[PDB]
Amino acid sequence: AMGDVSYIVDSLGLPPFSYQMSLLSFTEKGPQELLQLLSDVFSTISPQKVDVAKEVPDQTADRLIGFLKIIKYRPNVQDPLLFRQLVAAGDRETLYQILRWVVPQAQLLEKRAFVGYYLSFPDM
Ligand SMILES: [Ta]
Ligand SMILES: [Ta]
Ligand SMILES: [Ta]
Ligand SMILES: [Ta]
Repeated sequence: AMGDVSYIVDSLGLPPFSYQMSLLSFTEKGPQELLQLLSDVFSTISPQKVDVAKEVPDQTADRLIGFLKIIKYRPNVQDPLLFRQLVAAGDRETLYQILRWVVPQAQLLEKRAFVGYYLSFPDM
């Protein structure tokens, strides 16, 4: 829905993205553009650039589902395999749901992933 679009879009305009996406440009994205977007959101967070077109949508799904389980995403759909297949087809509602949950908190998620990564910045 629309509150979700403007939420995702406003959050992409903040760090760690700082990227200006128009409300329309976002809504004009099909399944594959959305999977790519989720893929790029994850790549921005954990310091892994992937072109989803060099994947088949099932392994793209598995790869992004893997990332989401680590960070404890509770899908609306409570059937793991229904989720798998909805992610793989790039279902719009499902993807808006993930993006709405994931994109806000990217700042917090990036910080935690960055932690202990560099020699100069131990976990201490
Ligand atoms: Ta950043
Ligand atoms: Ta980075
Ligand atoms: Ta980064
Ligand atoms: Ta820590």
